[PDB]
Amino acid sequence: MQDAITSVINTYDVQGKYFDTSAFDKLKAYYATGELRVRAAGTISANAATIIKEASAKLFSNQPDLVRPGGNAYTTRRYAACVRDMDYFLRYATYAMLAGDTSILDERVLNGLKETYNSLGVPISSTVQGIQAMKEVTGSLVGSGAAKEMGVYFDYLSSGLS
Amino acid sequence: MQDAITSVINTYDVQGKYFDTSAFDKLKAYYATGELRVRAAGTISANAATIIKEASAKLFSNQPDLVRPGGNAYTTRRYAACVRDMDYFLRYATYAMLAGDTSILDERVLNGLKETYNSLGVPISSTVQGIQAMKEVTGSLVGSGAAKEMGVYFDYLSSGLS
Amino acid sequence: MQDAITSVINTYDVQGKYFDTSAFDKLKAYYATGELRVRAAGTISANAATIIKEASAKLFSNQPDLVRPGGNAYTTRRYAACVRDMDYFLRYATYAMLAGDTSILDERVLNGLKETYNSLGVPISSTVQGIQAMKEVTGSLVGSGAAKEMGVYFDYLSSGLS
Amino acid sequence: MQDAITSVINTYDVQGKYFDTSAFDKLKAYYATGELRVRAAGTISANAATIIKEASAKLFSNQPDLVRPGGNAYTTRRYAACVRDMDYFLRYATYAMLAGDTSILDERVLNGLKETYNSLGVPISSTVQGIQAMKEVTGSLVGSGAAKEMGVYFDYLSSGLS
Amino acid sequence: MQDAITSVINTYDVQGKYFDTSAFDKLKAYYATGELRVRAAGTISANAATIIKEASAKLFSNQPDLVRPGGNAYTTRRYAACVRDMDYFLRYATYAMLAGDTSILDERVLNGLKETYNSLGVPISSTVQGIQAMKEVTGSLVGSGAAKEMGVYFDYLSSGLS
Amino acid sequence: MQDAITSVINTYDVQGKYFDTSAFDKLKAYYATGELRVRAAGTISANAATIIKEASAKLFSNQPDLVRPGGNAYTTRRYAACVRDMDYFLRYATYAMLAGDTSILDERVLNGLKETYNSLGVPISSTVQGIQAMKEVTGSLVGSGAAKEMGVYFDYLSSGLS
Amino acid sequence: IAVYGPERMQKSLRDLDWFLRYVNYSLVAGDSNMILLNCLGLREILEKACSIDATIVAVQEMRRAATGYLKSNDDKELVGSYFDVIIRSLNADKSDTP
Amino acid sequence: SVVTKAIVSADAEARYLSPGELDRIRGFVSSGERRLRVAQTLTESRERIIKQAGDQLFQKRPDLVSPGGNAYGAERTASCLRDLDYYLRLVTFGIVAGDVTPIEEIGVIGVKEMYRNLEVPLPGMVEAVKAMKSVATGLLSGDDSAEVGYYFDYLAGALA
Amino acid sequence: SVVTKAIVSADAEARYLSPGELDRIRGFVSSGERRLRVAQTLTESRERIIKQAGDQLFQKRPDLVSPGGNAYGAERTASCLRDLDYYLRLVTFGIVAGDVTPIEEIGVIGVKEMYRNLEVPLPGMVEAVKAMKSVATGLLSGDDSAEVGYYFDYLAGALA
Amino acid sequence: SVVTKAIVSADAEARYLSPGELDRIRGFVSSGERRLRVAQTLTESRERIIKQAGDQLFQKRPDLVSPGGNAYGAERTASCLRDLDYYLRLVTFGIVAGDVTPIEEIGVIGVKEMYRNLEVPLPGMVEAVKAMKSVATGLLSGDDSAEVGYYFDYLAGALA
Amino acid sequence: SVVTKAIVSADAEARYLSPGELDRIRGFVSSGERRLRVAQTLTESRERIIKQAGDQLFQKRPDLVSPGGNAYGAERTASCLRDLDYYLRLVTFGIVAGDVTPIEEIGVIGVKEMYRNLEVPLPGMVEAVKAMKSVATGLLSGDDSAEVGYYFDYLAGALA
Ligand SMILES: CCC1=C(C)/C(=C/C2=NC(=C\c3[nH]c(/C=C4\NC(=O)[C@H](C)[C@H]4CC)c(C)c3CCC(=O)O)/C(CCC(=O)O)=C2C)NC1=O
Ligand SMILES: CCC1=C(C)/C(=C/C2=NC(=C\c3[nH]c(/C=C4\NC(=O)[C@H](C)[C@H]4CC)c(C)c3CCC(=O)O)/C(CCC(=O)O)=C2C)NC1=O
Ligand SMILES: CCC1=C(C)/C(=C/C2=NC(=C\c3[nH]c(/C=C4\NC(=O)[C@H](C)[C@H]4CC)c(C)c3CCC(=O)O)/C(CCC(=O)O)=C2C)NC1=O
Ligand SMILES: CCC1=C(C)/C(=C/C2=NC(=C\c3[nH]c(/C=C4\NC(=O)[C@H](C)[C@H]4CC)c(C)c3CCC(=O)O)/C(CCC(=O)O)=C2C)NC1=O
Ligand SMILES: CCC1=C(C)/C(=C/C2=NC(=C\c3[nH]c(/C=C4\NC(=O)[C@H](C)[C@H]4CC)c(C)c3CCC(=O)O)/C(CCC(=O)O)=C2C)NC1=O
Ligand SMILES: CCC1=C(C)/C(=C/C2=NC(=C\c3[nH]c(/C=C4\NC(=O)[C@H](C)[C@H]4CC)c(C)c3CCC(=O)O)/C(CCC(=O)O)=C2C)NC1=O
Ligand SMILES: CCC1=C(C)/C(=C/C2=NC(=C\c3[nH]c(/C=C4\NC(=O)[C@H](C)[C@H]4CC)c(C)c3CCC(=O)O)/C(CCC(=O)O)=C2C)NC1=O
Repeated sequence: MQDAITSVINTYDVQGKYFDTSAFDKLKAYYATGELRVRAAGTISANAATIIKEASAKLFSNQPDLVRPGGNAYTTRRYAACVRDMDYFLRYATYAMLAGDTSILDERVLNGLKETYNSLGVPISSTVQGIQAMKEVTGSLVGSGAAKEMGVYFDYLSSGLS
Repeated sequence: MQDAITSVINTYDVQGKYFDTSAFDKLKAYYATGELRVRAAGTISANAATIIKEASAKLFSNQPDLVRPGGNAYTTRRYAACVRDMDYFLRYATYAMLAGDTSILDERVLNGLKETYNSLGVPISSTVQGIQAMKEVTGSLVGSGAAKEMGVYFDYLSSGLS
Repeated sequence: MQDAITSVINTYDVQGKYFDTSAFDKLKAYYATGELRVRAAGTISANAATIIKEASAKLFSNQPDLVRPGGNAYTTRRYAACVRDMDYFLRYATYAMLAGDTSILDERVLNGLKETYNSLGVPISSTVQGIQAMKEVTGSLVGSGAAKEMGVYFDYLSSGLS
Repeated sequence: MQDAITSVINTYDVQGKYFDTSAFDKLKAYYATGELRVRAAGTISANAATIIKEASAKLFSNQPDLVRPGGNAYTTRRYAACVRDMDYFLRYATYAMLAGDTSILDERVLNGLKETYNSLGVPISSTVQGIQAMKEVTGSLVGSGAAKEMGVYFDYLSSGLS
Repeated sequence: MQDAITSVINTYDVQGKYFDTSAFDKLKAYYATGELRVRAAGTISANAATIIKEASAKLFSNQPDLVRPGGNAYTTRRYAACVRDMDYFLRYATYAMLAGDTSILDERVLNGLKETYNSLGVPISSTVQGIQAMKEVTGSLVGSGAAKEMGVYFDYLSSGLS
Repeated sequence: MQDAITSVINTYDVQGKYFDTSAFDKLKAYYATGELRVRAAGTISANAATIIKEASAKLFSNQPDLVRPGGNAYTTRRYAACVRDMDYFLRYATYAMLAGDTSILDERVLNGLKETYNSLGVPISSTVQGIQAMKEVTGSLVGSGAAKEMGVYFDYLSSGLS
Repeated sequence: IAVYGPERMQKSLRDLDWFLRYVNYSLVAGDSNMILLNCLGLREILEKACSIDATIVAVQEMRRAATGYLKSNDDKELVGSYFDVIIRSLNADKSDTP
Repeated sequence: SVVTKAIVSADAEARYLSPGELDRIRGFVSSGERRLRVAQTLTESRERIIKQAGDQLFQKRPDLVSPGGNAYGAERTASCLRDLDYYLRLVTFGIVAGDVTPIEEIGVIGVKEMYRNLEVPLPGMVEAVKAMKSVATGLLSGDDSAEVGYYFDYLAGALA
Repeated sequence: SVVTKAIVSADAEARYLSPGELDRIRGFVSSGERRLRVAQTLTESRERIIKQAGDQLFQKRPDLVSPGGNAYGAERTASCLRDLDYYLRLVTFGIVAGDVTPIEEIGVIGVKEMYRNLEVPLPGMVEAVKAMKSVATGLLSGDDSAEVGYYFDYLAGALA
Repeated sequence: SVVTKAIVSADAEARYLSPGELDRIRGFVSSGERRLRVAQTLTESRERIIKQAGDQLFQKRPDLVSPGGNAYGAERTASCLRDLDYYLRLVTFGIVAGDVTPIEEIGVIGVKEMYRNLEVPLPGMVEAVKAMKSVATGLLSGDDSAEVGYYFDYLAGALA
Repeated sequence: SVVTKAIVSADAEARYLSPGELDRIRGFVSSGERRLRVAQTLTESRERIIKQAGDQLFQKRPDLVSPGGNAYGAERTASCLRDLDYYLRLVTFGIVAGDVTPIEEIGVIGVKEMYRNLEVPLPGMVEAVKAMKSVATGLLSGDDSAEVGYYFDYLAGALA
């Protein structure tokens, strides 16, 4: 759970050195992208309900068998669990986008999730497809400049689950 | 708690005597009334939300002050707390009707409630009026006999708050 | 019942200290505002009946259900008790303003008032509205500075009741 | 706890009113003093140890019986508890000054303090003397206006204990 | 009230039995102790004002905060109230001692005293100290045998307050 | 809590002076009984169950109505609670004997005992009789020299209840 | 004495009496815990208006004196420990109080 | 009783009674007449059941009334029979209640501590409860005997 | 409030305010003038905003004022518009406060329970607050419209 | 105070303050500054008054410090002079208040029982207060001393 | 940092960033350039700050470099100056982060018991960091000086 600022602080503290000019430039980049990051996070917080709506609808449209009996989501319990998983994934992707670093995904999302799904038998392919469904839509609402930023975090979640 | 059978068992245990004709008559009276009690309990369980809705609408129509600024039920939280109190009153009146005794209303509702409302500033007269409204609404749904029986416990709650 | 002078006397007595410069500063401030207080108190005393008439008219115009049948101010005795209560609030706000302290309000007015109204069934929000009605009526008669001064005591009564 | 903004919001919420000119006047007045309040709070945070030390010195000089046998400062343990209480009072006076309202002083400090001290045997008058010593120390370090402002809250604490 | 003889009478009345050997043994014990009780009662009646004087002096010497400004006993009014309470305690402890039962202490003194003191702000610890002071003062006057008898009633008052 | 040593140390520490002749006399008296009191405590610790058995037998033989229907000890649960209370009294009397002080009895038994026994309806006189019965049984078990020391604290408990 | 002042001198004398009195109290009680706890924070109280080295020398001097009167090895070592707790606490508070 | 158990189970969950629970109370109050008849039969025959249970116990366990025994003597034997009377009354209470709750509240909680403080052997209690089971189930019909036997079984398990 | 939030955050771990907390309070009191200007504009225009928002809500969702709807009738339409007035007042409160704390403590805690007790459809409330956001941000300038939209949008998400 | 007394008198009759109380309050607040100066005069020179009054008291009643008297000893004499300090402070409180309410509340209610418990002779207190009055009227100039004397007079009448 | 604390606070309630939290992050990212200026100026002149920081520390507390002191010796004085360098670097890290959480995570949590193992006097640490604050605030302008000195005062309070 570290942002870009804390990331450079740690990478410079571990070696015991003071900040360099390159460090200041890398800080400048994040300070410049901060406003668009905040705007994207605000739009995402605005529309999170809608992206959940459409993500669940599209996931259960392209794969029919989940909602039908015998499916990985066949129950109101399992349906709520799946939509809650999308909600948490999207909120944490927004968190990572604000922080500008993927450490939060490791330390609160991928921390024990992968082997939890392995023991539960959750299909990794369906989860990854849900993540593409979420990001391809969220990119439209957040704009292309914020879309490319959300893309790396959603892809990181996919690769972690994959 | 204590119910009608338990009440008779207790009153014959304190005096150390075995069951006699009078005790068997009281037990038989409760056993006969049990079927009507169960029907009433199911009816109230199915219609509890509607009873609370109608009783609350009646109370807040008669006394709009309680939900206007400065009233005790003026916020979403204080209003929700009020309807929660009404829900608890209805559920415990149902419990006492099904048990046949008012012990649970004493130990589990009314023991300490009036001092709680004096500390909180809750108008206890308005609360008793709401309980009476609940009695009126419940009687119509339960029919004449169950209405008399449940009115017994509603009046017990109202007099206990006094 | 303590005014500003008595409050300073007490804060110096409990310490066992004699008066020093700071106490003289506080008492000089009170003596400075005393003329404003006396003029406002005399104006309110001369126009008390008019203030009560105007404020009662405004309140019963904004909430006509009070004086209609089924309202808490519907009978000659209840209307009389309502205007009597407004006379209490005005008179004691005048006392508190002249003393410069709100002790008389915790001390002779608001102690147990919520319980008394809740037992009587008196509407609390409507009474707060009437106290405001008196505040706006009195401010016009007393002028800007005296209105700013009396507003703290009227708002004290309103907040204590609410 | 509440600050000046929240106090105005509550006093207009109980009345069911939007902000009028007087409310915006009060909010503007609070916002005017914000930078002064932040500066004073930062200064007192910088100098808290100095203030506690010199105020404790003044108190134990003017109250020698506290540290002698039989006094309620007579051990290192009991002395350390005293100076921790002094730190409490300074910290909460700083909080109240930054908020601009005495609500935190009544809620988190003054409520139940006399009963706690009576149970422990702590002398309330000597505690008030220590608080006045705090005021005398803090005024010089914070300057004239900040001294007036922070002395308001020290006086509130003293009067609450007295 | 109730004393030892009335205590035996009442227990045998509730049990509905004539006196047995145990009852006569209890009565003989009371008759044995009665002459000592009368001597101690006369002694305390003679020296009531004295006993109060040394006990109050000892308490205010051990806890000088009470009489100093900001102390609960600091006023002519509050000091006189303290002395009056101590006189009540001594007189009713003498009544209990002469009776041989502590029922009068429960009814006349202890039933309501804690709540009275908690509402008034009286320190209960200091009051227990005052009772202990009266105990050790009166023990030297009544004599060791009577001191043992009076100590149980002073301990009863101290435990009732604590 | 306290013991005899802590009481002496605090008595001479609040004054600020070294141990005088009376201090050494009290310490010698406390130390002289120490081995006898430890032997008594060991005998009671090894044989608490017996003491409870004969003490309860004597109490319930003297007052049969306790263990018959309508008696406070008529139930297996209430009988068990009775003998458990007897075990509390024995164990805390042993603690107090070893401590040489009654502070543990005030702190951990008498504080809340009257409220408990009055709320539960337990007869206080019968509890005093049970404590007396434990007194005779313990005195018979541990010898007269330790019997007096233990009877001091049993009498303290008895006078605390009555 | 002259530069130290009368009030600080009274404090120093009563503090030496204090150390001796709690040594007596700890010996009676059977635990040096009161000394340890009352000394685990005393140094920072003392430093500004007192000399910690002077205090350590004084406590060593009382240790030597009290060891003198005992004329028994176990008593000497016991009282020496009850003074070593003072010395050890003062030395332990070289940094701030715990 | 059954109603009390259902109501407290629902109360501790902050919910109304489920239809299964209401079916429980329905079935319980349906069988009320049979339970009342069984309790009446046991109550009318109390004095004979006590004596036959005492005789069976003492014949099976002569030690208790043997010299040095716990029930040895007239008063101790009377106290034994009085305890048997208590437990028969408790069994009737549990029958009318439809569960062992009266037996558990009045007679089971703290029974082992009680009889330990009374140096009363627990195996003797279990044998007495078995004897009274036999005597009481002898009177009833097969279906009623099967119902009463389980209350006696709960009592025997509690005493053991 | 921002100040209250900072103070409670400092008080949680028993310390004076950190430099970051003082910095956020400094930023909050630096923005007081625009906050008062925005709240003054919204209060000045409360009637216009409520009128236009009610019109747009009732046109977009005619079924609310259609027979069988929740807002059907003059009195129920008046209550509907009174709720919008409530939430506009709360939004101004949260604007002067610097955060959504007054909005949440007055009109968000228990709002779902309250509107279920009233048969008030939650999507209708979401649409109403969205329309009221549109109308309100219409009047205000570009920079201020976003920060008012944050409050309205929080309230919309809270109702949703 | 004068204001508190007028308010209490008005409340007892359930009426607003008439012109009489109002203009007496106006006079009281007009003269507050000179009352403050008079209080400053006695406050600055309090120790002189206490020492002179103690000397005069012991001259008039040497038996107080004589063996067997209540003021015998340095500590008891210090307590005597401390009581005189208390009453001087109360008199200054009365001067600033314009009424004898602080004097009465802090030092007159229960003074008989308190000095009876301490066994203090009330007449000796009377000469002590008279000596204090003589000294204070000595320091004050003209009409000022007049009102100060009144307070002392009241205190004397309160203690006798 | 400010962003990290805001994200943590939002995650605590399982919610999105509040309008106030979005605003505080916006204010942080808006003024990040000035924080970079301050950190660069502090870093460029690090060796001076350290050298005269040691200078005033050793002149104000000669006992530390006096025999028997904690800092006696070339190696121990070098470690003294290296600790000062550590803390200056931590202050710059805090300037960049916008808050004191780097100081917390690196050099504050457990500093007391660490310097207890080191015998290091905490008043000496306080004096050293105060000298560092004086020098660094001297090099920077007052507008910078206030916020730069807040971090140093934070560190001094932590060590004290
Ligand atoms: C905050 C980071 C985090 C998350 C989000 C998380 C999700 C999570 N999902 C779970 C079950 C589940 N998870 C899912 C969702 C899966 N099944 C399909 O729908 C999809 C392919 C896929 C959605 C991504 C479902 C349907 C269940 C319940 C089905 C079952 O019982 O196996 C569980 C087991 C415990 C429980 O449900 O109470 C967890 C912990 N764990 C974490 O530490
Ligand atoms: C603020 C109002 C107030 C007053 C006035 C007051 C009087 C007062 N007088 C006291 C004792 C005393 N007061 C006196 C004064 C007497 N000496 C001579 O006899 C004279 C006749 C007379 C004075 C002119 C003396 C000698 C004592 C000591 C008595 C003793 O130690 O037993 C004490 C006890 C002090 C303590 O226990 O530490 C009080 C509280 N208390 C109050 O709260
Ligand atoms: C060490 C401090 C301490 C004490 C003193 C104490 C007493 C105590 N006894 C209790 C019950 C009881 N106590 C008794 C006592 C007996 N009744 C008979 O008549 C006899 C006269 C008498 C003893 C000889 C009885 C019968 C009950 C059961 C009351 C009930 O459950 O209604 C209870 C209620 C909790 C429970 O039932 O376990 C307490 C707290 N508990 C403590 O933690
Ligand atoms: C037995 C356990 C114990 C001790 C000894 C103790 C000492 C102690 N001495 C104090 C004051 C003082 N103490 C001293 C110095 C003395 N201090 C001694 O260790 C030296 C021998 C000597 C000087 C060489 C001085 C000068 C003061 C005045 C206040 C100050 O130092 O700031 C204080 C602060 C309270 C006050 O100002 O009166 C304490 C707690 N506390 C305890 O609980
Ligand atoms: C309703 C719940 C309840 C029960 C059950 C109960 C039992 C009970 N049995 C008792 C004595 C006794 N109980 C027995 C019975 C034993 N003798 C043999 O060993 C057998 C193993 C066993 C019977 C089958 C005997 C012999 C005594 C007399 C012993 C004595 O003198 O203490 C006593 C002592 C007081 C008395 O005799 O009246 C109690 C309280 N009390 C209750 O409140
Ligand atoms: C300050 C916080 C607060 C709020 C928000 C609040 C709302 C509120 N709305 C109410 C009724 C109502 N509320 C509405 C509004 C809804 N109707 C349509 O569906 C729309 C979607 C929607 C409006 C946009 C309507 C139509 C009623 C009338 C219902 C009735 O009286 O039967 C009531 C009951 C009033 C009464 O006793 O008659 C409350 C308390 N109360 C509060 O204390
Ligand atoms: C970034 C977090 C961090 C800090 C702060 C830190 C401090 C630190 N300082 C040390 C040595 C030291 N540090 C000092 C300096 C102190 N003593 C003087 O009196 C001054 C008052 C004061 C400096 C102003 C001294 C004298 C030593 C030598 C102590 C020894 O070697 O035993 C050591 C021992 C290990 C070593 O020297 O390599 C540590 C761990 N270490 C860390 O990882």
